[PDB]
Amino acid sequence: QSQLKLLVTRGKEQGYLTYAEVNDHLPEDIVDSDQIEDIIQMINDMGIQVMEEAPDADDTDPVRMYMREMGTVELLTREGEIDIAKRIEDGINQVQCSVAEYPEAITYLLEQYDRVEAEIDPELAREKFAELRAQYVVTRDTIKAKGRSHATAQEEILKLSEVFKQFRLVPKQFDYLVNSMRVMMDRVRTQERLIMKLCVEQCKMPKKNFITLFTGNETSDTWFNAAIAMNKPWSEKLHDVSEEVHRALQKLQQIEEETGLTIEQVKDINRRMSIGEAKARRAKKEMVEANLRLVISIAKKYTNRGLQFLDLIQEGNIGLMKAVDKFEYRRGYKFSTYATWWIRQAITRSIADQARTIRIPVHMIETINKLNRISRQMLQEMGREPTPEELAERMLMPEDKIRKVLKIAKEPISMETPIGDDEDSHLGDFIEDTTLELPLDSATTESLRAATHDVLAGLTAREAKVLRMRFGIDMNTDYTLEEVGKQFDVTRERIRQIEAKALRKLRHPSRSEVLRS
Amino acid sequence: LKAQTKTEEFDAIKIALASPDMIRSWSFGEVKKPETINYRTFKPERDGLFCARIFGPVKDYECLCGKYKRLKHRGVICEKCGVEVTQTKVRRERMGHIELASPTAHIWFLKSLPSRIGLLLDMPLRDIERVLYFESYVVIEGGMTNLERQQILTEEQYLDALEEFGDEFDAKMGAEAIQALLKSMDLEQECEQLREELNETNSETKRKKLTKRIKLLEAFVQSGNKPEWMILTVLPVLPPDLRPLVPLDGGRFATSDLNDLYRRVINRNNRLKRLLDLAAPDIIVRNEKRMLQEAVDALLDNGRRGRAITGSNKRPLKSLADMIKGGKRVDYSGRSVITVGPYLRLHQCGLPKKMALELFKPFIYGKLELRGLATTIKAAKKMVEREEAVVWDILDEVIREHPVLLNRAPTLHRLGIQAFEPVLIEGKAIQLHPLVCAAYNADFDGDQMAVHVPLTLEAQLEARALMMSTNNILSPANGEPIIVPSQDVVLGLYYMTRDCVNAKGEGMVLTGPKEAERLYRSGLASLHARVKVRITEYEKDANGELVAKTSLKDTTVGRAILWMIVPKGLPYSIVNQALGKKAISKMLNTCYRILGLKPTVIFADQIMYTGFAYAARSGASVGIDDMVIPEKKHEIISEAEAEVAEIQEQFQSGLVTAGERYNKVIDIWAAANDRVSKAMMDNLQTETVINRDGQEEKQVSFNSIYMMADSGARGSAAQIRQLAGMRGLMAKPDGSIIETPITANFREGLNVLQYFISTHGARKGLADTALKTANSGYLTRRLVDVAQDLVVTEDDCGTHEGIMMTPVIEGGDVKEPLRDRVLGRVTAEDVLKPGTADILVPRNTLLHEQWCDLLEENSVDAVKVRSVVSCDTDFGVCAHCYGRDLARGHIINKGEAIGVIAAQSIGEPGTQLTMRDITGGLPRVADLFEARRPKEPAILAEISGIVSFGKETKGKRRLVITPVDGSDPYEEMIPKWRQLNVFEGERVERGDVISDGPEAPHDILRLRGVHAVTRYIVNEVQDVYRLQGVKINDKHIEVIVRQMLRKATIVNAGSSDFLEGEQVEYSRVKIANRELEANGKVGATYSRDLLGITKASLATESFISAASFQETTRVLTEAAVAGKRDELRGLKENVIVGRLIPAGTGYAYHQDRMRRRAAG
Ligand SMILES: [Mg+2]
Ligand SMILES: [Zn+2]
Ligand SMILES: [Zn+2]
Repeated sequence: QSQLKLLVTRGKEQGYLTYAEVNDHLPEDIVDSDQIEDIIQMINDMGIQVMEEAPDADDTDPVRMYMREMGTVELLTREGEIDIAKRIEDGINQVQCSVAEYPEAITYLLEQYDRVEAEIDPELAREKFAELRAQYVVTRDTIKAKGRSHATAQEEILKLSEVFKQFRLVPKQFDYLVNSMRVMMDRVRTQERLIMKLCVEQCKMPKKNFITLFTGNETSDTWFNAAIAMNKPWSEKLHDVSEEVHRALQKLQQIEEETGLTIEQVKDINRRMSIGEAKARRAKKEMVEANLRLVISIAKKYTNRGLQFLDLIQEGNIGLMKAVDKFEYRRGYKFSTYATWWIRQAITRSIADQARTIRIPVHMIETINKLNRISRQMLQEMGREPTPEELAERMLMPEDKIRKVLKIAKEPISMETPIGDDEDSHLGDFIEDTTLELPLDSATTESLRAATHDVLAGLTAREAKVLRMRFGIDMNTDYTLEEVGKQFDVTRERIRQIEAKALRKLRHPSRSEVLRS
Repeated sequence: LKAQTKTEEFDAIKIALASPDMIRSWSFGEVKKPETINYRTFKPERDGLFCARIFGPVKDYECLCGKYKRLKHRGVICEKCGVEVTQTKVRRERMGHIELASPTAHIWFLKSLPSRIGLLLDMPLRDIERVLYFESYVVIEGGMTNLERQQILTEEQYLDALEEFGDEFDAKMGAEAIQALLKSMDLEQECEQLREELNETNSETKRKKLTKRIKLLEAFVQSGNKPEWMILTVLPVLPPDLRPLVPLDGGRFATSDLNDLYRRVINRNNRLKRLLDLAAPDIIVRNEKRMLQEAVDALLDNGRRGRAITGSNKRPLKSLADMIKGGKRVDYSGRSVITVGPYLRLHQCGLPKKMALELFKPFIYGKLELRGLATTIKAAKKMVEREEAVVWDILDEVIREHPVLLNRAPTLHRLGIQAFEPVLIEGKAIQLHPLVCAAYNADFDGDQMAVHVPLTLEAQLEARALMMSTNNILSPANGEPIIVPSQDVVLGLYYMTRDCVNAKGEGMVLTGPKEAERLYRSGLASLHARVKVRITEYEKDANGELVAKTSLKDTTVGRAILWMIVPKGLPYSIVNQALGKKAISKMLNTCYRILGLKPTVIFADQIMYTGFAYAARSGASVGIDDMVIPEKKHEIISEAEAEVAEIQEQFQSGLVTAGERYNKVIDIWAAANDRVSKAMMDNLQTETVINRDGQEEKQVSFNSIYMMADSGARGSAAQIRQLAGMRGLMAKPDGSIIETPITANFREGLNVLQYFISTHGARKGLADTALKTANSGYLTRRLVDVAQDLVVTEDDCGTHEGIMMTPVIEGGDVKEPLRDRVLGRVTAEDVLKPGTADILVPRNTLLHEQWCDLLEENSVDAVKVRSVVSCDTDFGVCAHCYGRDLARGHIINKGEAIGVIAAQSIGEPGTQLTMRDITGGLPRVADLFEARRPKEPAILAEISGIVSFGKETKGKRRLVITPVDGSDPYEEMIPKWRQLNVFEGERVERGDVISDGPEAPHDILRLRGVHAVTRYIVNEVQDVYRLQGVKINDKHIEVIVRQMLRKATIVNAGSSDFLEGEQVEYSRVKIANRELEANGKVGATYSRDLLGITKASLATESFISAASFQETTRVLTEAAVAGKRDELRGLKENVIVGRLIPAGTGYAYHQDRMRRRAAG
């Protein structure tokens, strides 16, 4: 209605395309650099019909749209923060406990420790690892002995779990273990999904029957032969997959022997581990989502220094994302300041490198800033400009080091810079090419080849070849007096004699003479 | 069994979308680091924007580290660093790519007038398509319940609908969401169902969007491009050399902005990749994705939305698109200040010694080494660097018959660049022949011209056979001579006539040449008397040859001696009996038409020599007593001021209308100005008394100034009238006229007041000149852009129809005849004769045979003539239908370049056009060519019927006229405003006037006829040149109007889809191939459509040609969408590619290659 009627009725056709008119007769926040092109595109060119393509199409900013989703405060208090942090520690604990349940994680740690000793107190390592190994070898015996039907044996197992929970592993180690268990589980469900895909679809066995049958042992062939001997219509098809199912069961039993665990519970421990992961991850996400304000607030001070606002607040977000990981609620120190440092370090360790086109090390950046901070006083504490010699004198560095330092400053200048203000000038247009050779020079080089190729013609074979091979021309790889003296019997001095005699021959011709210059 | 896999000759180029794998095909590696050059070693980093392994090595043949150096390993890569050691130009041609994490929308295919990604998907651009991919409002990707297929949801709506159903209508948000949208879209099935739905019971209430989108979808699906490529997942990288960072002077590197862009996008992309592996907060990751979008869009094309800044410069960064959206320097060239060279011929120019020495450097080298002297090439260099006498003689050998073409700054027409034979001159200025000094519009105020050296053999022959001055005798615009003698020489030959009575006269008779001896030996004067001599004339007829004719005519000394210059033929004597004025050019013209090129050329040199010499002998000057004022000046001034005094007194006592007494008193001073002007001229014209024999007689003043005026030589009535008479009515900044004209004149003193009044005229004069000078070229550009593609081809077609040519007669009420507009024109068919026979069918009206059109009396003033307006040609112009008008006397050679020469000739005299029911001037010309509707368009009767009122103001309304007869009615709309011209009941014809006002060219073409509308345009555009007094042939106007009527509109039913407005090119060629193909009913009838220069030029086949003038960002985009290909016949697009031009010396090449591209 408003926009359409005004635009159409007015522009008929506004003669000189009066742009500075209807752009004020539009709503929303003005002075944008976005809506402009959408008006200079419709008026002319595809006239008449374009004015009908405009309304039908008419029927914004990164930061402003970022503050929008950040608007969802969900702010916290000391109670809230400690709560979330508590959930984090709870999740982490359940995960680590789930790792303790895994015996192969313990035995692998044992194996890799023996690898460590086979090449942080060395005796302390030999101490704790001895404790772990001791509890393991005592718990291991209480397994096949079956004394105390996994009641008190379970107590020794859980005590072994506690012993394992005493070890403070490295992030790479924990991740490797967890990933190993998930890959193991990947093979487990690989075999299970294999058996199911083969028996259910290929053999036309209903999913009800497969869940009723397979869920039992899942390893022994007691369920498979009982599925075949059920005399069902889908039992006769199982014969065409007997070897496949057998292979899957044999491999799953192999996994049972690998983990040394009950196959009907590995899903349980892996499940709880997954539960812990999701919980801790969720809680940590809530943390970083909550302290989102701190990032932008402190990032505001670092603005305008070779990196835009979004990039800064982004490095601050990842800085905060790192701060949340290393923190506990059982600490007198709050999160508001501890996170602040990690954020400052995060963005300052980004502005340091990824700012200028050319590389630069941190010490360089610090030295440069220090030089600036010092220089701003010499011209203010005296009255005249700061001389480079005196400015270098007030520092530990000599002077030439500072000279070379200033040759690294600035982006620097871009080619698209206007200069003479012609029609229209560009700095990069005055930059001459030097890697190319003059056509004159190339012509002289070609004529040089011809000249030499014609000069070695007035020579003998045992002299042309000598000069040619010695100074290496028209044969790539040049040889020495020995490699030429061997292929011509007489060695060294003889070939050098001839080599000089040819040069003696070149004292009258003028061709190469003028080609010299 | 060809199928070659090398870089051979190409017949066409193709443009289309690029698949991610298509990008990988160009990828010689992947940029992974924002690093450019080392901070210390200044050496290319590993996988940065300037890698050596990916792109190319720094030095020519040595690798990065230095394990391999010379040409030993030019095919093998290095062991320590995989750097292919070839050239350094490799670094200029190597591509490379970046593979982004989450998908990114291409800024062009996103927001470029019509949303290509939107219109293809049928979805709002900056409204919905923005909010759904900027992570705000989730969109659906096809649902089989409750939700449609492309609706927009909020997070709340998302979870609500997900709770209601879910796990069976999953639809993401953002870039990859739009990707799944375009990917899921079935172009084929939609192309069918859309055709089904958008045709069922719908009038003109829907057909618009229907036909539009269906044509668009059919185009895209047939293009071959998959909509998946619309938003890219792999972004290619520009070669390093095309965006280098080269160290300037003493450090301070110089880089391109693209490095900043690529560095930013790389950084943001890497952070995104890192965040998609670490903790993944939805707000953080989605924000970084939007930031990646920002970086990518900023790199591809800034435009457009705020403009990414940085780089310390407060100015934006030059993105890729900005480097290809919107002067060809050349070697073997130079320039210098020009100077007159009287001793030269017409085919020669003064080229400075040192200048020509440096120019023909390589030629001097070759010739030196060829003869001897220089033992080698470098010897020649050292030999010319040390200018050693003999080298100059060698130079005299190399420039012998090696043409050099000269050029002036403002190149309006073809005669801007003309070739000459280089003549070495001891000096540092470039000398020019004073005859061709007018074609350049060049003066010697200090103007400077440039010189070019035709290097190629055929380039030298092109300059000699085409651009040589001796071949450019006649102007391409009008058949009249262009190298015609100017001021100095004409005043000379004017002085070589001018019969003065007695004064060492008497009729002492002799025989031509002997008179020369008489003149040098004094005794007799020169301008007497008259005197008689024996003239041996030469004429030819029928069987050509030559026929002598000795007689005794009464000429003068000047005419006698001047007769020696006149060539063999010509009517003789009578051409000299006149004087020197305009016949000075007429004589040259007739000489050319009855003799030929050479005789005319040598005649031109001779008349130039003669004019200069005798002008110098005359010694005409300009003393203060040369501009004599009239004695009646003060009288007339007093009388005029008396009359105006009475009028002012009358105004004082009421009586006369004081409101407009201003106008009538202006008429008083205007009359007085004409009185002083007439008095001054009648005085300064005749005067004198002499004393013939018995004394007492009168001739015409020998008053220098008058001699200059009565013989061209820059001296007009108005200027002289201001010199001795008076400067008339002066303009006022208001636009009004001052009621106190400059009574005084330049011969007299000028008061401070009236000078401060005249300063306005001078100011607005110079200012207006500065405007129309640029405005003229501004029009020329549009003319060329629309016309520079048609060239005379297919020899001479058939057809007879063509506009009936008739003398432009304003003589209806003002008397003004012009009947030379038919000459060198090819006749339609035997245009009758008051009796029988006469004119043949295709006989081109000769220059002597148009003079035969006067032997058929004043009765025959109408002849049908073939024109470029008609001509049943396809993609060119019939040689016959065109004409012949060139510097050449014959018809245009097959494969010329009619378009550009036409445009040039039209926009050349634009410099002398005064901008403003009569607009008049250059603006009038522009409006006529643009075919714009007037501010008060008249109305015509579409079908002949009976005029009657259709409900007196019953709408709406506003009157209504309804001419109904025979069958079916029509209801035109009259808006009360403006009256009428036909009462009720009266009958009208097909296209009668019923508004008596300005006519609209659209209505004329649509109803009256093509011959009528073209006749209108030419006869209306000429009328604005009549007033300005600029001669220009109608052929060129007809030429631009030809392709001004390029496209039409079909209205019926054929293989072409109705509503589509297409050019009569494809139309005619397809209707000719349908009447005898299967059935004439599978095709419709078209209708010519009038469209302006800009609207016509806007449409063109090649996308490169379009990418030249019109908005590149648009044309390149839309041409990218539909798999288009230029192949490849246009001039402009074949110019920027740098190949042979499909015209002139080319054409033959294009024809051979064109037929060659018929095998496959
Ligand atoms: Mg000048
Ligand atoms: Zn190497
Ligand atoms: Zn024709």
